[PDB]
Amino acid sequence: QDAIQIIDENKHFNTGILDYINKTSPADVGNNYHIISVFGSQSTGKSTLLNRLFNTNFDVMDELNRQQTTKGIWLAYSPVVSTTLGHTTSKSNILVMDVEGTDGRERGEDQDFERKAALFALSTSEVLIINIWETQVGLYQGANMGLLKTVFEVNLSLFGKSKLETHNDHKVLLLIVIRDHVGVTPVESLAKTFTLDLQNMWSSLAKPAELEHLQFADFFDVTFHALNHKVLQPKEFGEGINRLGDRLVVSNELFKPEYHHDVPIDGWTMYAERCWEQIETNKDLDLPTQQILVAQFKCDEIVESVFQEFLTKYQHHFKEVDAAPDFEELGALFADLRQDAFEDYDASASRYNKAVYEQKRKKLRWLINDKLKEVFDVHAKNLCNTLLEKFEKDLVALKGKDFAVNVKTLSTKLVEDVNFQVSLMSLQGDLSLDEIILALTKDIDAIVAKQQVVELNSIVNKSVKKLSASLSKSIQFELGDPNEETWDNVLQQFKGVYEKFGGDFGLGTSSTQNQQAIEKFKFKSWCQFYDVTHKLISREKLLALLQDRFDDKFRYDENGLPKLYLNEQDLEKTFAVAKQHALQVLPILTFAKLADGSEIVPDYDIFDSKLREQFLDDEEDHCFAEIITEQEKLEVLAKFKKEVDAKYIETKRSIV
Amino acid sequence: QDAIQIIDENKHFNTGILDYINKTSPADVGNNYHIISVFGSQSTGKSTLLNRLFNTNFDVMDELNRQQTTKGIWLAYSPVVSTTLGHTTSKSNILVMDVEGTDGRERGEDQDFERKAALFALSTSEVLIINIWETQVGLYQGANMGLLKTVFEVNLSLFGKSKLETHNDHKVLLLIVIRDHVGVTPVESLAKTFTLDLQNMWSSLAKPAELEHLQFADFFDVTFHALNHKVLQPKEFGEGINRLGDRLVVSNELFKPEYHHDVPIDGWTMYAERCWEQIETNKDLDLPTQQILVAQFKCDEIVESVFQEFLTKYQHHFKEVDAAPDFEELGALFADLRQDAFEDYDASASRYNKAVYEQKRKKLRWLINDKLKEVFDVHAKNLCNTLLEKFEKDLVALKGKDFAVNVKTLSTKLVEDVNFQVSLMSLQGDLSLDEIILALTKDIDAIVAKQQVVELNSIVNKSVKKLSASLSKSIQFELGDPNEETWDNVLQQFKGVYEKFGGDFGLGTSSTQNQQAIEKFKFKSWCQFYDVTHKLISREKLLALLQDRFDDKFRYDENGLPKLYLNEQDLEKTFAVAKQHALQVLPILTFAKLADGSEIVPDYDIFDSKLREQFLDDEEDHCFAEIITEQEKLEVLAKFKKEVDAKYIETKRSIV
Ligand SMILES: Nc1nc2c(ncn2[C@@H]2O[C@H](COP(=O)(O)OP(=O)(O)NP(=O)(O)O)[C@@H](O)[C@H]2O)c(=O)[nH]1
Ligand SMILES: Nc1nc2c(ncn2[C@@H]2O[C@H](COP(=O)(O)OP(=O)(O)NP(=O)(O)O)[C@@H](O)[C@H]2O)c(=O)[nH]1
Ligand SMILES: [Mg+2]
Ligand SMILES: [Mg+2]
Repeated sequence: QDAIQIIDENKHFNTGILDYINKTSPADVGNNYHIISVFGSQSTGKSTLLNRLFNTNFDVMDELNRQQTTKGIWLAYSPVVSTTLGHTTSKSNILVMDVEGTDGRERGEDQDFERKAALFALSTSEVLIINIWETQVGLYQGANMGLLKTVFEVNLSLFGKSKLETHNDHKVLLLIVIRDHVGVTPVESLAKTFTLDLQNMWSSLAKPAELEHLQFADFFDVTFHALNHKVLQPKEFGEGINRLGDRLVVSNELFKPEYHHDVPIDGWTMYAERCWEQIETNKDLDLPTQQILVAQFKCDEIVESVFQEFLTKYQHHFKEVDAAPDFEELGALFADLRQDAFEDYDASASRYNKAVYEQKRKKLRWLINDKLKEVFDVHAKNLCNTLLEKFEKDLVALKGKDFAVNVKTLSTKLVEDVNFQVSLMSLQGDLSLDEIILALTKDIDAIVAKQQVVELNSIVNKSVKKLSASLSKSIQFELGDPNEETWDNVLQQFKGVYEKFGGDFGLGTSSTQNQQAIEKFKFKSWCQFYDVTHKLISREKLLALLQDRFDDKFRYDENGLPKLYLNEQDLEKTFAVAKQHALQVLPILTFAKLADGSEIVPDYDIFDSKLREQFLDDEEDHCFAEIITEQEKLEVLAKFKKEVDAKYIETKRSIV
Repeated sequence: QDAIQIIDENKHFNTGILDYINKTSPADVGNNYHIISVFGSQSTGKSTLLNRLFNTNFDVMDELNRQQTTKGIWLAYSPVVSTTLGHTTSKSNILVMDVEGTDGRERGEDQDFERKAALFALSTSEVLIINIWETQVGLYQGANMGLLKTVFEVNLSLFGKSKLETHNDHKVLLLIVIRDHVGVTPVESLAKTFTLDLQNMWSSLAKPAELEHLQFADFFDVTFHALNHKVLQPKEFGEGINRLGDRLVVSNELFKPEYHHDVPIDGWTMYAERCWEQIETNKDLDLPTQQILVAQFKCDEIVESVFQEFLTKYQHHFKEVDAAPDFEELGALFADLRQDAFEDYDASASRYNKAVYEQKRKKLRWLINDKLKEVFDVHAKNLCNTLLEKFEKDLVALKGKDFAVNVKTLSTKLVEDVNFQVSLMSLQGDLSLDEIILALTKDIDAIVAKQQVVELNSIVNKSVKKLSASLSKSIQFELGDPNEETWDNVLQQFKGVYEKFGGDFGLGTSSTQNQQAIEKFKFKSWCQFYDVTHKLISREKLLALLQDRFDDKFRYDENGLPKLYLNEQDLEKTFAVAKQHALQVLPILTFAKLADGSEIVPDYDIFDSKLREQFLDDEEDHCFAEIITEQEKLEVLAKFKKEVDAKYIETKRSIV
């Protein structure tokens, strides 16, 4: 017949509870019992009253030292209820829970466990006695109104939902008993106060909106019972209790079915543990206490001040973007700014909790790093764009001079360059270079790519100038001796240097495109080839072509000698030599051919402007090798004679 | 003989205090008085005890309703001190201050004014009575230990410094009187508790480091006096008081000189007001109360959770940089992310204070804007670089085609382009474009500047090709008739087109440099001029120059006829015609001149490589107009005859 702690100081809900309850009462407890408990400030004579109203045996404080006595929560079976008729047994089994008192000492700061044990009780009991001293009544934290708001609050947030399902719910009785009541002030007056206090507490709690409509009466009954001074009025104490004894068993006005959640005790013993789990570790209840709470707000106050003492002192160094930047001047002046602030902050918050102080210092640190990274980022990008120009120039300055072997060194040295120059400002690596260096590389590789296409096309364009050169030249040089083997010693160079285009670049491959450097090149050659022809040999240069050959015999002789004539027989003999010596190369070059009497074709369908501007036409195809149209063709031999026979009989004047 | 409120409820320190004090005591108060005051929880019978120990007339609560009675702070002059000898006058004037009680109701939440009035008292009084009920003793906020820590704390922070200057300081008496003391528990036991409580309170307060060494005893004396129940033990109440009456006047063990800060009352009446100002509005004291404090931490808890429910849900959409970006896909998916979070946060904190809830919602907003601006900034820059390439190409594609009139439209349309394309993502302008658009312009103006120099130099380079052209041509065309007026019809074009260089550009000025486009140009002409000469006319082309003229008579006749000879007289007559018809242009062109027989000079000191590569030499200056050196000069007339007289008598073979 000793009690047990359902829950011990350090929160362990108890196993043998169900067991225990049954081993006390010889009867079978069914849906036949009540659950009653006590709440209040430490040493208000709670255990005392449970021992005296029911007839339990909890421990009470011996009056030698005013100290905490109940620890955790306890449960006992009431043998009998003290009443005016003396001792009385009851119908139902009355199970009583004695809670450790709220407040004072020992646990003076951390109201963790008092918020919790209170709520357990509030949540598990049909009747809750709120045991206050009459003198605490008009008080706030004296009346405990602060640990109340909360419990009732987390109560509603946590179990308020279970309603509207209609029982036989937890309506619960708030049976608020005033202690050491002298009598001067009528309990009815005390009652009006503490209910108003309870009503007030109610409009105050935070309420999930489904229940924003819910009132305190909906969840809760209140009633009051005053006791006289136990020490100075011992008789009128005992009678006051008795009177309360009668209240709950005799009158039977106190327990009602609304509070009994209506299932057998094993049910309750499980329902408690469930509520206990949900309670023991709640978020809403999980709270650091004041010192901390208040050291948070205090340090946040100091930050905004020290930081606003930082801002407009930076609106001043940096409202103007520095004209003459130095990265040692900057980085150092950064440190200084941030030094100033720390000490000032530290001269105001090294008082408070270290951890909070510390946490709120790092908050300050990074508030200012971020205002410094704006500035640093500006000059970081200015430096880069500048440095990047040089570099681009640098690449251009070198002009095909072993590209990739110069991409390596210069690009390397630039990245290195910034990573040194900037890091002088990174405040100890506080400010990062990672994203800058990254954005550099990207801008680097952007350049080479665009300068690579320029070195790629310059290489082609200057490969088509040591080709239109030795090409358009050995067109003529061979032509001082019209041969079977003209084109034999012409394409055997037109293709002796046509091939050595690829592999010589030195740049960096763009390998498929390194490959496509050629199919512009070869298309271009196959287009200058035709352009040399249609320019080197046309109507005009054609009419001329006669005398070029015509006159190295028609008027010179033997060993480079001007031809000395004899009879009209040595004059009328070296004239028909010319009537063919005017026509004897043309068969080699009427439509330009090879050495095998077959037509020359272009590698591409060209005159078509749909293949044209991939590299920058009549009926059949204004033929490729058609140097001269069939009509301008003999518009040369409509003037073969006009001037050549103007020289045979027209210079027959001499022999005269 | 009524009291006055030195300070009223709403903090107004009182003017007529000094006045008042003197009008009570008929004697002159000098350094002859004490200042005594009371502190404690509401309705602990404080005013009652001041009325009874001194013999004042403060108001007391009528016992009908338990409510607040003292408002603000009051001061009265004690007529006499109740003692065991009855009523007793004292030597010094005893001035008593009655404070409104701490806690409960009315002002239930805001402990602003109770922190303050307490401190005033703590700071201004030689003796402070801490009036607690015996039952509050082992309590915490019951014993008021919470408003204590603070006051003592802000006390030390605010006046602790004034020490070490050695007086006659404010040591102050903590005269702590226990009320309704039944007797069961020995006051000496109660005393040990509440001093330990006071000592504890002391190690707890935040202490500026100069005073980190300071103890509670250094600043403070404590002593205790218990009173019996006033209502139930009226006699033993009165005797208890008396006993205390004796304590302070008779025994005279209670006031001591250490507490009296030792200056005339007018001094005190000023010293109070000073302390009052410093107190009335203190930062350290300025505190919002719990509800708020606790709604701050609660919402911060929710942020980190809703935000960490945001982060790694973004580590997931954006760990990969999107391959196929769409700015409507993005901006919308941004909104969504931020929508999710708000509602979740709002489903957890719409409970708490709006303002805090609201403030901590904007904190959440911008926490996520900043994680979204990273992403947005990436795609913002990708889009730009791309768009910028096209643009650069675009500029190149146009090639001198009315530059500035095309800078206008394209640049305009690009800026517009991004400002539309990006703004689709700016979440309602939440994310700013200001810095992007700015960085665009800079990159735009960087391009034109670099492409302007390319159009500037291409213009020059292609202005020096319609010059080396019609120039190097009308060198010869004139030369088919060597004249007095050769150079008259040569520079009158060499300078007929030399001038029309500037004003035709169309680009955009770079006006001083638009001007400097020319001084490359004119230096280049003054360098191709010499290069045409030293190439068009040199040792080789020279040897040749003879026959060019030599053969249009030495062998042709009259009307383009090959010269029919007669006697050796018509053969030995048109030979000396050539001995000068080989030399008759040279006087026009030995050193190349004008029409006035004076030397031609270059506009610049040229062969010098120190003026050279601003645009890309013997003894005197390897003379400018020195087409041929004095030695190669007649190395032409060491071969004038070698071949020309090889044709006069060498082709005397014919007439044979
Ligand atoms: N003046 C007075 N004293 C009382 C009254 N009731 C009990 N006491 C005494 O006050 C002390 C309180 O002991 P107890 O009843 O154990 O207090 P409690 O509420 O259990 N506090 P806790 O368990 O939190 O430590 C006891 O010594 C008891 O004798 C009362 O109504 N008036
Ligand atoms: N039981 C008890 N009652 C007391 C005692 N002293 C005074 N009272 C009664 O308690 C009530 C307190 O009134 P008062 O003395 O004005 O209280 P107070 O400390 O001025 N509070 P406040 O001024 O803050 O409103 C009075 O009605 C008085 O009769 C005491 O020692 N024990
Ligand atoms: Mg107990
Ligand atoms: Mg009062």
